[PDB]
Amino acid sequence: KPARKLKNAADEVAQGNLRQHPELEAGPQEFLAAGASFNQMVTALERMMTSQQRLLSDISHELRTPLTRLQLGTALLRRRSGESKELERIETEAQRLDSMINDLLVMSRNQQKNALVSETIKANQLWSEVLDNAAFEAEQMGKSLTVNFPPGPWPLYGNPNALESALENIVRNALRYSHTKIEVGFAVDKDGITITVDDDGPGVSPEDREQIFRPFYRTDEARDRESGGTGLGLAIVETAIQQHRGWVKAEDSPLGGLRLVIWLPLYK
Amino acid sequence: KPARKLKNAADEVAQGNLRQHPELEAGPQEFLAAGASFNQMVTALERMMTSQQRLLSDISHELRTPLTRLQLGTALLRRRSGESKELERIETEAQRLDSMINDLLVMSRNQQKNALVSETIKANQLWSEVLDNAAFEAEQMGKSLTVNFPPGPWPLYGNPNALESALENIVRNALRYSHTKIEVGFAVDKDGITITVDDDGPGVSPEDREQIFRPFYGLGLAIVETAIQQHRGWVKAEDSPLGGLRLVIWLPLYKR
Ligand SMILES: Nc1ncnc2c1ncn2[C@@H]1O[C@H](COP(=O)(O)OP(=O)(O)O)[C@@H](O)[C@H]1O
Repeated sequence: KPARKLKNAADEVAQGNLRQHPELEAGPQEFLAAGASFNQMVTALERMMTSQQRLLSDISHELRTPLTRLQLGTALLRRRSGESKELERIETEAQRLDSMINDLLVMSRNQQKNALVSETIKANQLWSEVLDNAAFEAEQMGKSLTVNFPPGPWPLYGNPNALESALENIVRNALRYSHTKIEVGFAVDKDGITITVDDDGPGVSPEDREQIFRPFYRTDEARDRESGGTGLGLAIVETAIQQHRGWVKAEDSPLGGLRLVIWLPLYK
Repeated sequence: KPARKLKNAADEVAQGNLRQHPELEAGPQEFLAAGASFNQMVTALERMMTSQQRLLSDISHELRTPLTRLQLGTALLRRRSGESKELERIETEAQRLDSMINDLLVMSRNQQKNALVSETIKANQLWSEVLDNAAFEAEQMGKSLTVNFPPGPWPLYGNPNALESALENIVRNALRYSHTKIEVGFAVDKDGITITVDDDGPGVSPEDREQIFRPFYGLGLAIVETAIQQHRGWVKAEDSPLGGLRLVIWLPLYKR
């Protein structure tokens, strides 16, 4: 009973759930000093991590504002002057920086703050829109999207825009790297929802698969492509799902490409 | 006792000691899975904190490159076209972002140098060198440095280069903005070390004192604040009795 409590609390903290376990302050006899020192440890760790994460959020917010004024200026150029070759350079770079700042803001919105404004939502209600937009996007690319099993009215608790973006990034990423087909499969049990996204694109090496959720990920074969953001997408996915008490895995797809697995616990 | 082992291990990690794997895997069969999962937690936390630091150390590098291509585009427009009003606007914002990125680059060079394994260090051993270099720098500026009370062999846990640079930045800043004198005073109790840096320079308004640790206003005191806060301490900016700015750093003591 007390060893089980401390093991589950250490395994929880190890996944990114830096929250107080009052359960360790009810421990019979002597595991109260160990449990109370453990919760003191959690508080100290949370205070230590939020400092660097805050610096990140502050830089993100300070960078955001002049870039918007810059984006306004370029829009006013396109007004006085026409379609120039230089504008095609400036607006391109402006958008690249824009996406980067926005993604930095998001990664400072997720893991950093406990200030998460959460609500109770149902899986189908949450991701149906994302799946429909992904289906349209697939149709436009001349690619096929098959939802092996759709999400049902399964209870979840957390930030809806965060989870919406978490699945949106996974499926859009699968849309990008795929050759012709993409597959999305939902699955539920007593404990939680498991979303599996497969693509028939080029496989990812077992070394790269382990470090794909890295903030700025040096991808071999996709650096040569240069057809995306900066690699913040998947790190956003990971931080967003981990703060939602879930997990993310990257495996080799039976379609031949990359398999992405998301797991989220059910609300009770 | 196994509860005492786990309590001392949790109290160690709480002080920033991830850089140690205690032997919680040698005793009763039940406390072995808890001990092994605890050490796995320590490794995961260490892996989580070095990744957060890597992110800040990479932002500068990632943002720099497209901004330079943007600055190239605008430069080519001043070449093919004249000096438009909109180009003046875009270039103003481009220079604002430019300076910010350059300062972030400076922050990732200082993080790349000071980036190490947090370890157990003694206050005097840590900052004596910084205080001596600051004394020489004061002498060269025709200014005076008085260490009211020196640091003693007081136990601390953390990155030595980080704390070295934190005090170095505070004292160098106080040397810059002072008129003639700077005072550094150390103080210890059972809980922690309190460093106070004063200068006879121009005072800082109570509004500005609250937003002095803001990132952009060549790293800034924001690094000082975040580095001391990650070292479980705190930083305060008050009005100095010398007439200038008083900077207070507090750091907790390490206990085995
Ligand atoms: N001792 C001081 N006396 C007066 N002004 C100070 C002092 N310390 C800091 N400041 C003010 O605080 C501002 C922010 O500090 P800082 O981040 O170190 O800026 P900087 O990049 O110029 O070194 C400085 O621009 C300066 O005007």
